[PDB]
Amino acid sequence: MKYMITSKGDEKSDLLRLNMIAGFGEYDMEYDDVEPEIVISIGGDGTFLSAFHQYEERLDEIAFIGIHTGHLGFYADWRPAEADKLVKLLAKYQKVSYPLLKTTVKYKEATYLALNESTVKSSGGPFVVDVVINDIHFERFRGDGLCMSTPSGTTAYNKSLGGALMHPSIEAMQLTEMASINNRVYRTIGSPLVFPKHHVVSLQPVNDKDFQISVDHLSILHRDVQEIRYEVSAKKIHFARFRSFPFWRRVHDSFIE
Amino acid sequence: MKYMITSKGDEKSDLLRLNMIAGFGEYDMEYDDVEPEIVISIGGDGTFLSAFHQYEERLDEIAFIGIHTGHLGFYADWRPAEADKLVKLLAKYQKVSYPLLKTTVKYKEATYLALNESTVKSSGGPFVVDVVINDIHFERFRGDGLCMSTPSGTTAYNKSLGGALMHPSIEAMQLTEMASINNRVYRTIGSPLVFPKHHVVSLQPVNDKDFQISVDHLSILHRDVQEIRYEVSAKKIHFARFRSFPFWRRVHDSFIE
Amino acid sequence: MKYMITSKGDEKSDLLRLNMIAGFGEYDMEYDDVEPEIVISIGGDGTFLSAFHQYEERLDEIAFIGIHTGHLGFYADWRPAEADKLVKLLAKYQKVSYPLLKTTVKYKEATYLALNESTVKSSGGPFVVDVVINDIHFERFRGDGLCMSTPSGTTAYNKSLGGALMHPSIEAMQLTEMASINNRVYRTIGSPLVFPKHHVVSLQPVNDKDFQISVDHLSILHRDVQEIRYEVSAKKIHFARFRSFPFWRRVHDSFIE
Amino acid sequence: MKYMITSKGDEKSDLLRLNMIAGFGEYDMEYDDVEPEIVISIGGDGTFLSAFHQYEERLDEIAFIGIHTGHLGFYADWRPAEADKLVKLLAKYQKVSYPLLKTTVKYKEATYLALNESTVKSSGGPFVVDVVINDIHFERFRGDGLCMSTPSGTTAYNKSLGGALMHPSIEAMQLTEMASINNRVYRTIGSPLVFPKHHVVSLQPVNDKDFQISVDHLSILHRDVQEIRYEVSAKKIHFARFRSFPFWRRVHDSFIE
Ligand SMILES: [N-]=[N+]=NC[C@H]1O[C@@H](n2c(Br)nc3c(N)ncnc32)[C@H](O)[C@@H]1O
Ligand SMILES: [N-]=[N+]=NC[C@H]1O[C@@H](n2c(Br)nc3c(N)ncnc32)[C@H](O)[C@@H]1O
Ligand SMILES: [N-]=[N+]=NC[C@H]1O[C@@H](n2c(Br)nc3c(N)ncnc32)[C@H](O)[C@@H]1O
Ligand SMILES: [N-]=[N+]=NC[C@H]1O[C@@H](n2c(Br)nc3c(N)ncnc32)[C@H](O)[C@@H]1O
Ligand SMILES: [N-]=[N+]=NC[C@H]1O[C@@H](n2c(Br)nc3c(N)ncnc32)[C@H](O)[C@@H]1O
Ligand SMILES: [N-]=[N+]=NC[C@H]1O[C@@H](n2c(Br)nc3c(N)ncnc32)[C@H](O)[C@@H]1O
Ligand SMILES: [N-]=[N+]=NC[C@H]1O[C@@H](n2c(Br)nc3c(N)ncnc32)[C@H](O)[C@@H]1O
Ligand SMILES: [N-]=[N+]=NC[C@H]1O[C@@H](n2c(Br)nc3c(N)ncnc32)[C@H](O)[C@@H]1O
Repeated sequence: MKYMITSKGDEKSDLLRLNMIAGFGEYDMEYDDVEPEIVISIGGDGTFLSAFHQYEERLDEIAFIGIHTGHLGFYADWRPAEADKLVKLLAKYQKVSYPLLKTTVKYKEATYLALNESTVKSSGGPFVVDVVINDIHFERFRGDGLCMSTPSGTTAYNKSLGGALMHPSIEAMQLTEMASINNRVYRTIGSPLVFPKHHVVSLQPVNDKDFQISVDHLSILHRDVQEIRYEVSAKKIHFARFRSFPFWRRVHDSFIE
Repeated sequence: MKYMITSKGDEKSDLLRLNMIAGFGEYDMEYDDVEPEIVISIGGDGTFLSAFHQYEERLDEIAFIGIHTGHLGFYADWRPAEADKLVKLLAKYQKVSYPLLKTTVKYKEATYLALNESTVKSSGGPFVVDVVINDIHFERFRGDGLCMSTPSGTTAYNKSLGGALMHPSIEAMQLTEMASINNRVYRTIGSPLVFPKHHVVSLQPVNDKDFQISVDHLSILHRDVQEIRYEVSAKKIHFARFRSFPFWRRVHDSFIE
Repeated sequence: MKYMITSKGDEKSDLLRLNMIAGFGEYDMEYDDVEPEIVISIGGDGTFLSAFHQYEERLDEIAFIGIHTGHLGFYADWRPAEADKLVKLLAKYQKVSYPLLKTTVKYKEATYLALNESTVKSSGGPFVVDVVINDIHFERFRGDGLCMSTPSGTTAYNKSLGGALMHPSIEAMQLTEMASINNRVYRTIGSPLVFPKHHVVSLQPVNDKDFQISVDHLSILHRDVQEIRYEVSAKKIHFARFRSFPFWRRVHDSFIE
Repeated sequence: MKYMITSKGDEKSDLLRLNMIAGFGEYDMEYDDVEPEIVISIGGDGTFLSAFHQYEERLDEIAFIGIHTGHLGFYADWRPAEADKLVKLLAKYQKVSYPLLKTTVKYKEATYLALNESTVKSSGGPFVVDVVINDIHFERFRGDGLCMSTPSGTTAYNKSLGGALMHPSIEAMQLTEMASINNRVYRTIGSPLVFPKHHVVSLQPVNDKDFQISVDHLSILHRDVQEIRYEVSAKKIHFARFRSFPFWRRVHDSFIE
């Protein structure tokens, strides 16, 4: 198979990267960072996100692998000392797929894919937007911002915002609030909201039309925005599985001890 | 079809009940509260829960309908003045089904079905239980109790405990904490947790083996409990639909205005 | 001075207790568990609470000391190996005082003192009470219960309920909610509330008049309750200080590492 | 007395402003917006904040009054139709004072006064700062930002962040977190923290030294920041009281109905 390896850039990661390339050169494996079939990220969840976004155009043709040089990640969940064992097995394994989040920004119109989440915040001013679920006006939100999370991205930002952690087999999306004002005047649901496939959540500007929008790592101020559409993507990310590392055990190791 | 009608018991509900029976007697509809095919609840979500639990043994043979005499419910979501229109249409409609929660209590062994949630609390003492997800020890919980919620039951108790609201089409279950102690000694996940079908969450007593266990309305102290097993049921509840009343619009009307 | 020592009852605590008594017998110190001037608790915060409540009638005549045999406490914050050093110094030290919470239950009328908190919960049914602050009706609460916490008791139950941690020098009280229902029908403030001295918070039964009331460790069901009054006590608990152990450092050690 | 009146700028506010000036010209009252003894704000809490910050250099020489043209405020708590009655009484009343928050930013060094709160956020990057309470390292915070609130400012931003509402007679300050990351690696207290007078909370940059700092309305990016110091101010704001409008009744009207 064709393959490639990205690295956090620190000493430990590049050296582990060169060792895997060296071991890969002992097999029928061509290194190609243009049309790989296997993408190996070495570093952290952050390095893995970048790896994903570098190859989001060939998602269904790639199987991803995450090696953590530092602390255990949710995407980078293979230990360095398992790299050699990883190489042999890749020389031939099952695939596990996770849901993705599609974000649409209209003015033209730009579409994005998120692996963790997309968020919306205000550009140096009060953030007020109308939330419309499947064309039905649901609430007028006033606060810092909102966050729409993929299932696997719920252990990240979503978690800090009070969202629930959801198993990646569930094809869904989760909206959480960031510091919502709630008085007699303004009213929001408060609770996080989990949407199934085909549900479309649309954020519409009330007065200001300039938002700071984020999709995973990349955060860009968008001007003259007319709408932000959130819905579970039809595309999925594919991981290569070599053993059992249950999502709930990954949660336990990361958060409980 | 065979049918029956339960009532909150107040004046408005019994009179609306007799009027529907009267209108039903104008059609080919036999009243049978033993083997009905249609069960109509008149009152609130509470009256509907009772109606459900009265016929939990014939769930797949029944289609439920909820009329709210008081404030709009999540199960009792038909207005009184729509009763006459409801009668005609029932004389012949589509069905919508919601996931249920199976709870197993072992000592023998007793199984239950919940429409909203099942909770576990301590019997006049400190509540400590081990949480095991799919046979993997996940955490040791110390607090007031835990709550496992169906999708449709998330707008209820689950909501107050900080859980997220999830759409009933998603076949899942949600575990939330009740006042968990978190220090250097004790550690719980904090976030609510959403499990898919086939996931089994098991609560195991640490020292005390007496818990106050609840399934919807009914709450009973169980002694010598060895285990409590939570998993999405294979059975579902079937509603009769006569028009569009989206779950998210039902949420909006109940919580936003 | 006259003194006494209580013990958790385990092996380590009684032996540390006898060693201190032995060392105390080397000085001018009479052991008297009737009218002590110094009360030394050996065990945990729990053992200290009991020690407090055993001598709540002579609070202003006693100086308390807490030795933790187990993990560091907020009241039991002296290490065992500091006991010998503690004995010498007690043979002669500054005093630090903490606010207390007075609870009044009317039917006659019973008054209590709390070192951590007092809580109110329902007796096997729905909990609904009116909250009246200084004779002004503030809200109708519907949920599991409420909790009124002393400043030093905020790191305990109050903390789990989402309350804020407040420095014991501040003479105040904190009310937090337990799973409050909030919809279009019912409305509570949600936020915890901090009251100054002389503010009186009164809980009044709406329908049911039977509550499970708790003051620290002791929890008793009260019947025919007409009112529960909360206000910062005029009495304070006095600790004996031998060195600097700042409240915020005590918080750090307990919760951060 | 010398006096002045600020206005939200809309039609209703300027006309109410001119009417009060007209009525004031019937008494011994000189209009002076340089050295007033009475400052009357007409609009909302926002218009009142501006009024405060315009005269923060003569706080102890001024008595403030807030008239709400729109919805009831916490500072603008006089109804328009009470303006005429207000004028007569001002022609001669008791004063109520609220604590303030002093913020110090070091690089030189700049000091500020806040009526609601001061917050710290990151400049287009990860926010990480060390929290030091009275020179003792308390925690390393990683998240969106932190918020330090005055007592009267707790019903504002502090409230949305989960803080508790505290009575303005209590001389204190409240720190709340904004989306703190909490895993095995990073650990924060989570709970809001209430500090008494003379406690100094200091935020120190870990890697990045550029923060977006806010004091009430004004928000400015500060570069090369070395420290941010929070402590209850020695200065207080003085209101003119003409009748009883209890803080807890002001809370009820704003949030409960
Ligand atoms: N910036 N920031 N904080 C994000 C932190 O979340 C971690 N993280 C990332 Br990226 N994705 C995550 C995920 N899906 N679940 C949990 N943690 C994640 C990662 O360790 C990073 O340090
Ligand atoms: N490293 N990295 N990647 C950035 C990731 O940090 C996560 N994140 C961000 Br941004 N802010 C966060 C916060 N305040 N707390 C936790 N995670 C956060 C989120 O998952 C984002 O995708
Ligand atoms: N006891 N209690 N409180 C439960 C309150 O929740 C409401 N309720 C019930 Br029952 N089921 C519910 C549901 N699934 N979603 C929202 N509210 C519900 C009902 O109005 C009742 O008064
Ligand atoms: N009426 N009724 N039925 C009882 C329902 O009240 C709900 N409930 C209970 Br019990 N306690 C609750 C609380 N503290 N807050 C909201 N809902 C609650 C839960 O959904 C239960 O099934
Ligand atoms: N039951 N229970 N849980 C209470 C736990 O809180 C601890 N605790 C007590 Br008692 N008082 C406390 C206090 N004021 N602050 C923090 N923890 C406390 C104690 O360790 C006990 O195990
Ligand atoms: N051990 N002991 N003493 C009992 C103390 O446990 C504390 N506590 C109780 Br009761 N329930 C608690 C909970 N769910 N979480 C934390 N602390 C609790 C509270 O401070 C009480 O005074
Ligand atoms: N931007 N923003 N939101 C702040 C909202 O808080 C309100 N507000 C202000 Br300003 N100060 C407040 C305070 N101390 N308490 C409650 N609300 C306040 C005001 O109505 C404003 O619309
Ligand atoms: N209008 N006005 N003044 C700005 C006030 O809005 C308040 N505020 C801000 Br900024 N963000 C807020 C939020 N997300 N929610 C509530 N209040 C907020 C805060 O009290 C600030 O002083």
